[PDB]
Amino acid sequence: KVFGRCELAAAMKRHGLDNYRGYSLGNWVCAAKFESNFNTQATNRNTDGSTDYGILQINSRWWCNDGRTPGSRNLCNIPCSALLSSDITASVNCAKKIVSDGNGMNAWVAWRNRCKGTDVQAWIRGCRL
Ligand SMILES: [Cl-]
Ligand code: NA
Repeated sequence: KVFGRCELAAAMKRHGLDNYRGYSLGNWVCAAKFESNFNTQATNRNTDGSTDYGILQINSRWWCNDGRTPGSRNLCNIPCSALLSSDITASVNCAKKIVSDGNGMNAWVAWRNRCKGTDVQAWIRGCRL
């Protein structure tokens, strides 16, 4: 599913991501834009052989099992394919673990390089939330 911007904002808000660990909703929408272009089916292989899955590009080295990543810890206890669903529940519940792991949203490369320090409230402009 390719979400609309405000559609995704409303879903992320429903699941409690607004100001989760202090990160306002626009941070999460910005991250999803630049990680996946709002596409739940996005997958991208990393140089280390791991793959990133879904709307928030969650990585198979630590967080989900894809059966092809040596040393996978599967800390979210899910198959990576569950992160590709049109229902974002699994991605959100895993992202809450990730953002609580110590480095905050710096875990997301696209957030660090493209959202951090910018006017992230623009990402929720116009949305009825
Ligand atoms: Cl933080
Ligand atoms: Na893993």
